[PDB]
Amino acid sequence: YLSKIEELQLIVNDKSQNLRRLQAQRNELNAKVRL
Amino acid sequence: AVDTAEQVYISSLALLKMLKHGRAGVPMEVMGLMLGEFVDDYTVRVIDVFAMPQSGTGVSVEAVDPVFQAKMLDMLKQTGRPEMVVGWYHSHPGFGCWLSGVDINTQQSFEALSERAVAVVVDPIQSVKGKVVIDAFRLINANMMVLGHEPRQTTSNLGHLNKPSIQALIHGLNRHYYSITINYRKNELEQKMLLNLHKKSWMEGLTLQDYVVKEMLELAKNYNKAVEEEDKMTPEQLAIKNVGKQDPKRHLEEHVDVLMTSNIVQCLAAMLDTVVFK
Amino acid sequence: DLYSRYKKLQQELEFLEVQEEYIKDEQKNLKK
Amino acid sequence: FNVNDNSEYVETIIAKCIDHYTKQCVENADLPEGEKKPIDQRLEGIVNKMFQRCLDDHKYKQAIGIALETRRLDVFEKTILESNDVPGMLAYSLKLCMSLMQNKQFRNKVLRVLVKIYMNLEKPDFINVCQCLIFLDDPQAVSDILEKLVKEDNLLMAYQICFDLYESASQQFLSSVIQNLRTDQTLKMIKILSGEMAIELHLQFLIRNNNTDLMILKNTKDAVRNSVCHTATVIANSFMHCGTTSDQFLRDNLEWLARATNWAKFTATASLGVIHKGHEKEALQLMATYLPKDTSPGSAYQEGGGLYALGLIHANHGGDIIDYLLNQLKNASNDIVRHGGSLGLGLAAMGTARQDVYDLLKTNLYQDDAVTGEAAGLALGLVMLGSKNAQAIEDMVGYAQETQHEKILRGLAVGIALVMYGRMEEADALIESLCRDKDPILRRSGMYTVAMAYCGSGNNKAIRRLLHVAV
Amino acid sequence: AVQKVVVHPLVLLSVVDHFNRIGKVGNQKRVVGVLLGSWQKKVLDVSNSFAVPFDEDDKDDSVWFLDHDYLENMYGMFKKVNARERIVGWYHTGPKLHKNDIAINELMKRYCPNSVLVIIDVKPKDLGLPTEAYISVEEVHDDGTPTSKTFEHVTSEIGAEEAEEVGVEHLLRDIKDTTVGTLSQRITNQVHGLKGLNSKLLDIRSYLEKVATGKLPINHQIIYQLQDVFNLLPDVSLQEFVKAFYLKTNDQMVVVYLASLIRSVVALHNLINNKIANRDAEKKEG
Amino acid sequence: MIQQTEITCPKVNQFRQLYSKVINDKHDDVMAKFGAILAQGILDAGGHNVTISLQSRTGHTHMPSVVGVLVFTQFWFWFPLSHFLSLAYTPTCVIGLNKDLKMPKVQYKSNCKPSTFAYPTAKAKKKEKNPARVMPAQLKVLTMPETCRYQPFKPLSIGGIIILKDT
Ligand SMILES: [Zn+2]
Repeated sequence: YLSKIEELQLIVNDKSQNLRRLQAQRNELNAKVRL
Repeated sequence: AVDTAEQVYISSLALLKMLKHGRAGVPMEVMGLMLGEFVDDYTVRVIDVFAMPQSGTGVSVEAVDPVFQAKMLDMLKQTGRPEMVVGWYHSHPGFGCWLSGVDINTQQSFEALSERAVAVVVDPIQSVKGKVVIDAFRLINANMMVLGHEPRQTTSNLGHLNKPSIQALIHGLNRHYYSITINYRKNELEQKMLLNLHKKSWMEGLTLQDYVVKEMLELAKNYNKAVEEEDKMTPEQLAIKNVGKQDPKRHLEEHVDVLMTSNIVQCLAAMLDTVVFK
Repeated sequence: DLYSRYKKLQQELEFLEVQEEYIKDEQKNLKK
Repeated sequence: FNVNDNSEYVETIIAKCIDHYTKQCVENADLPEGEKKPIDQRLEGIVNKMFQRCLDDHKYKQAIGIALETRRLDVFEKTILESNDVPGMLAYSLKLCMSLMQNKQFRNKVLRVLVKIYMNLEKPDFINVCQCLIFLDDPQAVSDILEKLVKEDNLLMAYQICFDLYESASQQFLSSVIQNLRTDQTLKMIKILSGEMAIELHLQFLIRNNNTDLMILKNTKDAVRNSVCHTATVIANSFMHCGTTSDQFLRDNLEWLARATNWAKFTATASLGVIHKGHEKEALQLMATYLPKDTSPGSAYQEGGGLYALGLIHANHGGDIIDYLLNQLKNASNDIVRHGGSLGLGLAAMGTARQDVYDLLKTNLYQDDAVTGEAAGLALGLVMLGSKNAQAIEDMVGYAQETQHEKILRGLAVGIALVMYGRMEEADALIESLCRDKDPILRRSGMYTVAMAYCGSGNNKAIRRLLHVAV
Repeated sequence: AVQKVVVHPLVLLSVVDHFNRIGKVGNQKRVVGVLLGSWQKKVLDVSNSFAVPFDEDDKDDSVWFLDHDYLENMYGMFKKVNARERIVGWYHTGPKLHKNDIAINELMKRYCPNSVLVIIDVKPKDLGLPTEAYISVEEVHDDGTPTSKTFEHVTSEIGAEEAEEVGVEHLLRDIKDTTVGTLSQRITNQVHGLKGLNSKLLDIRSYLEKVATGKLPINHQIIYQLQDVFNLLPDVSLQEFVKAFYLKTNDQMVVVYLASLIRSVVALHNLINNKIANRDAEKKEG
Repeated sequence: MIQQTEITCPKVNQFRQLYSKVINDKHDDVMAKFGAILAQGILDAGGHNVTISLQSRTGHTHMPSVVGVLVFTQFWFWFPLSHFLSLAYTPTCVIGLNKDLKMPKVQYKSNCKPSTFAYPTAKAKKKEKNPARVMPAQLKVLTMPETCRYQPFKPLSIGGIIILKDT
């Protein structure tokens, strides 16, 4: 199984976390420009 | 102990009569008196910067006409309120607005008159929206040279006043002088309606008017392309050996944004035929 | 275990979508 | 269809089938008494058919897996209803569920049904009621297990769970419930529930746990300059000698203490109380020199810091400190004295429901104060911590608008922050009502208020307006 | 008238502070104070003004008082400290006029032959600009009544000055500079379509006021005439603008050309450094 | 860095000599010395005896430490928000007591080596019931005795005041 594959396709969401690391990279961008 | 961190509330008509008074007498220093209300120890407000008559020979303590004190202040008593003076203003247009010898000559008279007697210093030629040119002081006395100077019991508010350490000549005058906190406090009776004046009286004025356009076609296209060839030169020189080559500059400036605002605002102007007309 | 694994990564997933949403308002404010 | 449950096909579509069932159970889980969608008998019969696969599997964490995938006590009761259910694995199943389940709707129901199955366990359990006594916060079950003490007649019986509530419950909870528990073991609860020994043995623990230094206190004792860092010297030796009650730091000065201002006097007789953290009996007779009338201060704080130090001495364990300090604050000259007795008054008066701290404080200030009106809002918040004093929403945030000073609105702001605490879902419309206010005060206090409302939880709600007002 | 006005918001705050001077006491009707002014051209300017005590009982709307001694003494002060300034009229804070205002106006037109009033609102939410100008002159009447002395809506605007917003735009802190290209056009869309055609619906409500009422001055002088200035466009059904769609195609022509060529060059802008810096940051990450 | 030994992280003494570096100047911030000897009182608060925890181990919170920090922040005025950090201090101790007042001489053992007992194997030293202090990083290594007369019946991993029974 029930949650034993839901947890796996839920592990796949760390790829969506990588896009967030690209996002915090974007907030790190231009913060020193405005500084 | 013991002395609390003070504070100068404004009404901003103070600042308006300083910009208008010092703007009117702009090639000359002026001298005046500042009205307000003694609220408590750690705060004091200014609610009225009012006009004071000119001196021609000398900007000094003799600029205060006492029959203009009785007549002016009494006609403020038969204006809506007889409030209390909180100090005095002046100007220094000719330089970077530090405390002249007149100010120390009349400071003991002004603190013989008042408790605080806080200075108001300004150069009327600084800014159009930005600078906070007004400057405020307190001559602490030389008789307290035994005790430590400027107690200011917490010095957390004063440590956060201590951010600029502004005006190194006044810092040369740090002998018995120190600036004070001035907030630009709210006036809920006035701030929102000033936002109505400001915002609604400027967003198309009547908010109905422009909703010029066929000559910014040619002006915009020449302004764009004449920059676009020198924007597109440098990919001749784009290469490898990254540190061995040195010319990094963006070439996209004012060609995204000015063209988006340009063709989108004038294509909605092309939509004003259908938007205005049916 | 299995039960704890999506009991960490779900909360990490909600948090990540939350501040991942915040980044656009950060970079929007930077331009202003 | 249901004849086959061995294929990748069928395990995918029963993974999606009990996906549909578990969204049906989370959907039906928050419905008042009924009005539920039709849970089909196929998709709930394959649930405990897969639990029969968890019994043929024998595994307890798979079975507790599906048993919480239903989000329901039916097969969750069947897991703890299995054979040889070890209360170790069942015991950190509590650590799981307490550590995980978001709502207070049925997390406490799962909790109390596990304290039921531990009442079904052969040993008379006390970790279960030791847990739900402070999570499901029962005032009657603690008196009921006290009836198990009257029946039981041991000395370990009334000791350890009594200690876990005696330090790990609310100040209002145990002091509120103690008359339900006493209205021997009857003498023993008066011994180890009054508050007369733990702070005193910890006072022994700190006078006899002294591992400190004085060389750095020389390396800042040498400092000369007129800063407030000379009161950070007594913040230093006060902090590194909290609760020792030995006075070797007041006695090395004449002028190092005599920078007589608001903060020389107050911290001078305040760090003494920081040293006298604990110190239950010798407050008055050790501070016989330091009564509010036996000092003759600079202005108000060699006398105000004394009752402040008594508040530090009787912090959260008040004896006469409601009425001794309330009558000595009522017999004060002005508002400029009442400070540390007001903060120690509300501090010792948590859950005592003191009335005069609500009464004479708003009408003590009448418009505002300097900082003792901050002490008024904080002290009423302290007696009304997390309480929703609905008279004082009106009389505090129904008050925090017409006066004009930043101090009175700032400490009233932290006061109306302090009245609400640990809500999770009990203030947020009032919080955005504080967001739609003016700039400096109420949006700030709403940040402090939801900061107190969401303590310990990873709620995704205050982070919204938190980042919104933060950037 | 008078061409128009130039009115700084400073004198509007000089109305606001005296509204604070009367809001604490018993406000009978409204504020009436002096409007000083800088009159140079047929255009107007106001840099300053002051106020004066005033009450009025509404039984014959003729018992009402200013202090002309106070007016000319403080006017002697302000004329003394500033030779530029003189009186130009008065003001009132209650946004609707009444019958006494011609007695206020004509009673203070003895000092200067014009005395313009100012409507303001201390709580404005619906108006555009607060400032308003009249002039008390006559068109006699068509029937020629005995001196129909009439206020005339001279056009009005907020004045401006260099370095007067030094306070203001630092105070408000809320301004989003250059919202061209984002949503300012649709702010003006909602407020001009809605807030223009609702005024059109109150003018057609006044047309119904001429239907069931409105015989006072049915006004067959200016209404259909400037409404025929409106009726330069009779935009009836079948729409009759066959001579405007090749015009519309000419209008759409150059702009869609600029979008085609120029936005293709906007693609040519993004693509180069986007690819180069992209794979620099991609395969130079490790 | 409260209670924190150097053997956990080496930045302890790095920041102690950093505090000496900022504390033995004059030309730093005026109240950086205030916060620096303040930071020394924090760094040796109680004598490395007390620490902070906004949360007890049993899942219950610790509201005088929560109130300790949310109180503690606003020191621009009313400085005793700093003074109220004593309310955030916790009794890191182990108490070998059985009835209510008796002293049973209990000296059990700790599995950590003497590399971690030091404040900048066989056992740790305990007393009869001050009671003994416990390192919060050493809750997992303290072990109930096999040779003492009075040994704890209910298990002992958490600190604080705990049970005891004659064996
Ligand atoms: Zn000067």
